[PDB]
Amino acid sequence: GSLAPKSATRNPVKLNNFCQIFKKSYEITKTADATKARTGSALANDKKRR
Amino acid sequence: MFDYYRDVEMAFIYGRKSETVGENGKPERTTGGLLNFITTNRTQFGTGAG
Repeated sequence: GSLAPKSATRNPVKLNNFCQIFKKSYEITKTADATKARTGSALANDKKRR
Repeated sequence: MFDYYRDVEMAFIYGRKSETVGENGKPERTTGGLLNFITTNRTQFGTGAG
């Protein structure tokens, strides 16, 4: 015929992460843009690689 | 609720049988677990002695 027991409790855990900035660029001279090449447009080829 | 269920299960597996007088002067009892009754067929597998 005893009394009710005491109570107890607990809490969760927390986790974190950050955001990151990514940058990639390409450049070409205006003279080279006008020149014709057998392989193809130099500006278009560079963007694929980048 | 999870704690209550886990306690009931573990008591029914590993409990021991006893009777004693409580603080208020009333009987206090504990139930004997499954391992308490199984005594003939026990085996400890391992490399060490015993």
